[PDB]
Amino acid sequence: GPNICTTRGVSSCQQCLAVSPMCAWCSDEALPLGSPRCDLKENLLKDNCAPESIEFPVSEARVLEDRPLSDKQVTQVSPQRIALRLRPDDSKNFSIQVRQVEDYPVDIYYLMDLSYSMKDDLWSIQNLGTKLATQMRKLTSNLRIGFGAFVDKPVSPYMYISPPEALENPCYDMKTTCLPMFGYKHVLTLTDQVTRFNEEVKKQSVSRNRDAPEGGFDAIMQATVCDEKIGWRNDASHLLVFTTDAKTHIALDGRLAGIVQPNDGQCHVGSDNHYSASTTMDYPSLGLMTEKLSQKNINLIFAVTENVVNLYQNYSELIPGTTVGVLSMDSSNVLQLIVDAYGKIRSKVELEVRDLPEELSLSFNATCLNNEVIPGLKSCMGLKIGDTVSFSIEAKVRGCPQEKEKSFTIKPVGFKDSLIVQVTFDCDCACQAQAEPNSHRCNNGNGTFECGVCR
Amino acid sequence: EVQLQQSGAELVKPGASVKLSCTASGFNIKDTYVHWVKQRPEQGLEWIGRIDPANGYTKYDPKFQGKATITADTSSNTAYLQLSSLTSEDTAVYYCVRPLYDYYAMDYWGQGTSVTVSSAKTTAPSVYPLAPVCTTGSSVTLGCLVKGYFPEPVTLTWNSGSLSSGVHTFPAVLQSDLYTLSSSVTVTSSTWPSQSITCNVAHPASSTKVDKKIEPRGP
Amino acid sequence: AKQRGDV
Amino acid sequence: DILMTQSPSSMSVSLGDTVSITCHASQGISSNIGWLQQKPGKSFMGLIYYGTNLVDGVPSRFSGSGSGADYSLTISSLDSEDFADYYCVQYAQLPYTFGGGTKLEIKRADAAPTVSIFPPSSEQLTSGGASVVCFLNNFYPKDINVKWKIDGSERQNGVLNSWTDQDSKDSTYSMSSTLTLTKDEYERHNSYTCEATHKTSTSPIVKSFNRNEC
Amino acid sequence: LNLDPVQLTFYAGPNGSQFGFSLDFHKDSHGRVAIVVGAPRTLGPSQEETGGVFLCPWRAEGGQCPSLLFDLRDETRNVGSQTLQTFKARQGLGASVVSWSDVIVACAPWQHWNVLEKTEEAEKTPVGSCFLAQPESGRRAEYSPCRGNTLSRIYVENDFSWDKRYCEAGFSSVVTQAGELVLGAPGGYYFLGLLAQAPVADIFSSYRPGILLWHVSSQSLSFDSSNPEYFDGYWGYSVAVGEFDGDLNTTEYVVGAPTWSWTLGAVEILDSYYQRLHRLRGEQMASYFGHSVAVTDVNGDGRHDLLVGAPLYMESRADRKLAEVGRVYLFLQPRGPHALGAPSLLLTGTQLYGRFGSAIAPLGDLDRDGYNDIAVAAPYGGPSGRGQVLVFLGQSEGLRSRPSQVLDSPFPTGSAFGFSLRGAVDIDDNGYPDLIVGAYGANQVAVYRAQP
Ligand SMILES: *[C@@H]1O[C@H](CO)[C@@H](O[C@@H]2O[C@H](CO)[C@@H](O[C@@H]3O[C@H](CO[C@H]4O[C@H](CO[C@H]5O[C@H](CO)[C@@H](O)[C@H](O)[C@@H]5O)[C@@H](O)[C@H](O[C@H]5O[C@H](CO)[C@@H](O)[C@H](O)[C@@H]5O)[C@@H]4O)[C@@H](O)[C@H](O[C@H]4O[C@H](CO)[C@@H](O)[C@H](O)[C@@H]4O)[C@@H]3O)[C@H](O)[C@H]2NC(C)=O)[C@H](O)[C@H]1NC(C)=O
Ligand SMILES: *[C@@H]1O[C@H](CO)[C@@H](O[C@@H]2O[C@H](CO)[C@@H](O[C@@H]3O[C@H](CO[C@H]4O[C@H](CO)[C@@H](O)[C@H](O)[C@@H]4O)[C@@H](O)[C@H](O[C@H]4O[C@H](CO)[C@@H](O)[C@H](O)[C@@H]4O)[C@@H]3O)[C@H](O)[C@H]2NC(C)=O)[C@H](O)[C@H]1NC(C)=O
Ligand SMILES: *[C@@H]1O[C@H](CO)[C@@H](O)[C@H](O)[C@H]1NC(C)=O
Ligand SMILES: *[C@@H]1O[C@H](CO)[C@@H](O)[C@H](O)[C@H]1NC(C)=O
Ligand SMILES: *[C@@H]1O[C@H](CO)[C@@H](O)[C@H](O)[C@H]1NC(C)=O
Ligand SMILES: [Ca+2]
Ligand SMILES: [Ca+2]
Ligand SMILES: [Ca+2]
Ligand SMILES: [Ca+2]
Ligand SMILES: [Ca+2]
Ligand SMILES: [Ca+2]
Ligand SMILES: [Mg+2]
Repeated sequence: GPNICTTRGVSSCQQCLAVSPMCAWCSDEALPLGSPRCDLKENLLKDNCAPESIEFPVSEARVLEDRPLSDKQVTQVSPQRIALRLRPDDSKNFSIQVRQVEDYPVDIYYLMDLSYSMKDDLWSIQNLGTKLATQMRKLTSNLRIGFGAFVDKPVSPYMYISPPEALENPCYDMKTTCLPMFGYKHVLTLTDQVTRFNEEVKKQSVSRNRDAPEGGFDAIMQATVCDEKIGWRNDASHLLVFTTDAKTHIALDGRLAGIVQPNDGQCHVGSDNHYSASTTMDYPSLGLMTEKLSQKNINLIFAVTENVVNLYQNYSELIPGTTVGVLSMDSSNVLQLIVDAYGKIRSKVELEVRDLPEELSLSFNATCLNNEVIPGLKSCMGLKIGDTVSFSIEAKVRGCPQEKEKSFTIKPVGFKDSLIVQVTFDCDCACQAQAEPNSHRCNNGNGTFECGVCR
Repeated sequence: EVQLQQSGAELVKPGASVKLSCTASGFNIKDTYVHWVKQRPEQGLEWIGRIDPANGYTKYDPKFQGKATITADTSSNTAYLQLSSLTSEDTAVYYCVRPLYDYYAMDYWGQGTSVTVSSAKTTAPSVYPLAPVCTTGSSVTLGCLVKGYFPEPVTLTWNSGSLSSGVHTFPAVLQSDLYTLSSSVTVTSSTWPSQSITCNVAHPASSTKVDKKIEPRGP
Repeated sequence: AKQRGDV
Repeated sequence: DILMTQSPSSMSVSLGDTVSITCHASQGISSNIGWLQQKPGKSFMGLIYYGTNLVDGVPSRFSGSGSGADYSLTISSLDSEDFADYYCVQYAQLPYTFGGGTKLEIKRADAAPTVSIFPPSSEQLTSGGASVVCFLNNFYPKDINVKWKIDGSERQNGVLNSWTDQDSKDSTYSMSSTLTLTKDEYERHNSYTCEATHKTSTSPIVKSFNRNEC
Repeated sequence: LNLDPVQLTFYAGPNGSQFGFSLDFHKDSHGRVAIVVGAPRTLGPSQEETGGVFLCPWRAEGGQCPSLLFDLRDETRNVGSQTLQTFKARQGLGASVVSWSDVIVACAPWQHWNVLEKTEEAEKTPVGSCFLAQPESGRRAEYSPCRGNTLSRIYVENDFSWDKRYCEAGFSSVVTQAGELVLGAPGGYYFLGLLAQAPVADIFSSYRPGILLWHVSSQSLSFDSSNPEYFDGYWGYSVAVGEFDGDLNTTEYVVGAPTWSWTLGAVEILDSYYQRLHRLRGEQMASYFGHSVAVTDVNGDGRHDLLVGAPLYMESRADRKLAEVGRVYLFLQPRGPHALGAPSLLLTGTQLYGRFGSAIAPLGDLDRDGYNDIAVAAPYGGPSGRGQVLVFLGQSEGLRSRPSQVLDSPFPTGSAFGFSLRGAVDIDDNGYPDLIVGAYGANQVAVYRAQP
């Protein structure tokens, strides 16, 4: 029978709005005394209340900033700023779109075999290095690239130890010069300074040792486990590109240098950027390399010359997830591996809210790649660069706050972009503005006359 | 038993070449360095050079560089010394040598190979009896002179070998490309001329045998 | 093939 | 090259003696020295290598010693088989070089030679040559000098000498000397003489003949 | 089954010495059994690491051992216009030790050697060297078959053929019953590897101090090859002897080449002329198949069987995953002139990174049931990773898959308990063969006695 608007005091227009969103107030003075002023709008119109005198706020959402989503500043959320106007206890919905525009973060660390066999391959590894740097920068602006070099454990019989001149110049007996032998040397931390990386890579030259198999597995292990030195980012794809033209030393080989201590899988680089345990600790086993690679989320790529591809392919099957490409004068083969790896990268859009007032509460409907509205959801998964998702958010205010103008932010996790929602609370009627301070009609110590009523 | 077996005596012409061999017996030639040494009566022992038959690497005394060539052949377990441009200074005995244990030592020697460099043609000796002059004591000494033969050796005996005590047969000496030798025999005076004493000289190279009865000199 | 070192 | 000076060049010793042969290198050869033995008419046998080590089979009476540039071989209690030649060889440097050698000789009492002179045989004189032979036999010690005189004048050219090794039985030495001249010159002189000079006398032993006189 | 794990005897060397890296039983002329222990990082008398050897007399309480003396002075010889040099610093004397008759052979695989000649040289390189002692007489000899006097240039001019400069002679070693010393030299011929054989008698009779380069006429070395399968194969990393050709007059050699054929690994059975009689190939790359080899008849038929260790073998596990545990392969010798076949049994380690098969020791007949037995070492095995030694008894079928007994390391982490092992000898004269276990990391040796 009776409704909530009429049957709840309603001494004023304000109290009328406070009762419920469906309530409307009649200001028409020509309305009869019997009729209620606080009622449903339909009941008022039906009881001859003047259409202009009917007070009935309607909650609204207004886009303020609606810069379009980018293609190829960078805008990944649209719209960027909305104005919500709510009446007591009411709600209002609005739409938000999120696009993955920005390129994905990728770390490439590059291990250069600088043993003497690589004299004829030096150009090839310099080319591959600079091509990795340059071309991957075109694929992703969030590349960080760095490199290190290795020869072998600088100890007899791997190292030439006579005559004394041979230590500073391993090429002494050939009447030429090369660099002193070293185990593993970290040269350049993962950086986005591509031009510099290329310069340093072009400055590298070979050293020399005695035996064909080299100590690159020491370098792989240290490049994997030395977090701060190499500079792998937490939320980034990690690629470790390993170059060589020869077979490689493996765990238990070290006994030929009198080295029997098993590899501990710990970092031993530090200040001078050399692997300090090179001459005291054995080469790592495949099982231990596997464990650390997996544990540090690093993908190993063997970029090796054709004469040893089959060897490294075979090691690759024993270190799952590892891939092999061919080091040559042409960089295409190895580059395809990285591009393919980049092609497998997926991302998510997970909305989080910041500074949501006590009074307000939100609910979300996610519309993801499958184009199906999953209600109550605020995250989509499996996005690639270019994909867009959409959410519908509904904000509901509890009663009417005294604060009257608040704001919060809806932000996808890991995105700079955001939506600022400016909330205004509309609890007053328009006729209050016209108050008429002087009572006139009350005249019993009441004061003022608004919307056709006394106190 | 380690034993180095050298090739036989050589008689060769000046300006020619000769190649001496040394065969391993009871071991393999490649086991050690093999050296070649020269010996002469007056000048003594001179080292010529060595070879490592495992790889053929050689070393020479500069004095013999470009005259001596040492080689080896592991198939026949033999080491060789070749001397080119033969001269009278190359007349010598030549030995191959190897160490026992010490890589660098000179412990085991072959029996030697004699090389004689000469232009001389084969020439039979003249054999002359030497009877005493004219008082007579308790012993008498007779002799035999063998002149102008080539090459060595000759075999000289008295009474077909029956008289051997009290004999001195002197080493042959080279004078102007031919050899000369002499022998003395001493007996008691009652033995000679009462009993017949004869010089017996054999020179295989010229296929000659000569007997010379020592006769007392007369008026 | 012949050479087995770092060459 | 390293010069190896060996000393003495000979020694006259007896059975049962202990003897030393020394070798002086022209520089230090840090025991890189061998000692060798060559018996009369035989080849070589190695005795010592690297200063002091006996070659397998060599008797214990042989021993090596020394250092730097100066070395010795000692033979303790000489056996009859030890009368032989001995040589050092160095192998510090190439070329390997040898000592001059030491001859171990048998000691015995001095003995004068028995000198016999022989005129040319008739057979030789028919050929047109003339040889006068003189044997100086069974003397000791080995050093000796022969002088030929024709009619009192000393004759030097055309003399050929040969010496035997130490005799096996009496340990003496012997020498043969032949003066060959032309039959033409031979028949122009009367007196032919061979004079032996030896330590057993201060005056020489003279043997002579006058041509055609019997 | 019956090694007593409670009543252990501990022998100890000096801190940092690696006492226990290698060991063997040694029996003197009177028949008394001692234990030779190798300690390759023992300080020499001038505070430089040279290695050393200790001869331990049998005592229940164990304790310290006397040091078996060897010359640790470097040598130089100027001879033949060359300068020969030995370098004994860091040579690792005692990296292997083996006893035969009244002789102890202790090797220094990293002893270095050089030859200078004017401005040229051979190169200072680890030729290795073995030291031979006859304790009851004091006689000493050496054997160093890889030393040469060839200059660096000549190797270059001959494409590095017959290059024995990096042999590490005595890396492994074994002696035949007749008294032939066989040495493994895995760096031989530019890291192919080689074997060097010579009678102990002849080593003694041909050696004199100060010579440095000398001939052992009766010696016999294996050959160089141009077959790339052999390159960097470390042929001679391990060595053993046995009877595999039915002719009791001939002795056969067993050689480990753990990186043979691009790290596939191999073990070879050879005649004494080094003709290959059989090759056993590795199952998995980098597994180090051939790290250890052992010869013993385990199934009672009088035919020697072969055991090979691959201590870095990775076992397949669920979800395409691999676990480094080690493996041992048993090859039973069949009757007649037939080849060794596929393995009769595979024993696989169960602890991650345990290096099961790092050492394999014939124990003889531990329980006197008629069948010979073995011990296998997992030097980082057990739940804690302190190390483990597992005993397997022989039977008609070969070996059992389940060990009869597990010996847990009594030493702390890092001891490498089990890295060396020897059995088949009755040290206390109770009529049952006993086991000695080295823990070089803890500088000690544990003796386990077999009980009824
Ligand atoms: C997230 O997405 C969801 C889904 O799209 C969306 O949900 C809607 O939310 C709004 C308000 O938030 C709902 O509005 C209410 O609707 C009430 C009546 O709903 C009934 O009628 C619907 C229409 O029925 C016809 O058509 C359909 C399809 O054409 C057909 O199936 C029917 O047979 C019939 O022909 C019907 O869809 C709806 O069904 C839903 O609800 C039932 C019951 O829970 C459920 O069983 C179904 O499975 C289905 O989910 C239902 O049958 C209406 O009474 C109500 O009005 C009262 O309340 C408001 C205040 O809230 C007062 O103003 C008013 O005076 C009344 O007191 C209100 O209008 C709408 O129905 C939802 N739709 C669905 C499908 O669930 C959210 O909005 C999205 N969120 C965001 C943030 O975007
Ligand atoms: C990387 O890993 C691969 C795969 O494991 C290795 O390639 C294999 O090498 C093995 C040797 O280890 C080869 O084995 C040989 O197989 C032959 C038969 O195979 C036929 O069919 C395959 C089908 O894939 C063909 O590709 C192939 O051409 C053959 O026609 C046998 O005939 C061989 O037997 C001989 O040797 C064995 C011992 O090895 C003896 O027992 C036999 O009596 C006989 O003498 C042999 O079994 C095999 O061919 C290779 N497989 C493949 C797929 O290529 C690589 O060597 C390895 N590379 C590196 C660098 O480590
Ligand atoms: C939001 O709610 C309004 C009611 O004013 C309705 O018109 C609109 O269709 C709704 N949109 C979504 C996405 O829920
Ligand atoms: C070995 O070193 C440890 C400390 O690392 C020390 O406590 C111990 O006394 C040493 N042992 C001996 C026998 O010196
Ligand atoms: C073994 O054979 C060799 C020939 O190679 C022979 O000399 C030896 O006597 C044989 N041994 C036996 C016990 O017959
Ligand atoms: Ca190359
Ligand atoms: Ca190397
Ligand atoms: Ca046999
Ligand atoms: Ca058997
Ligand atoms: Ca048993
Ligand atoms: Ca016992
Ligand atoms: Mg290289």
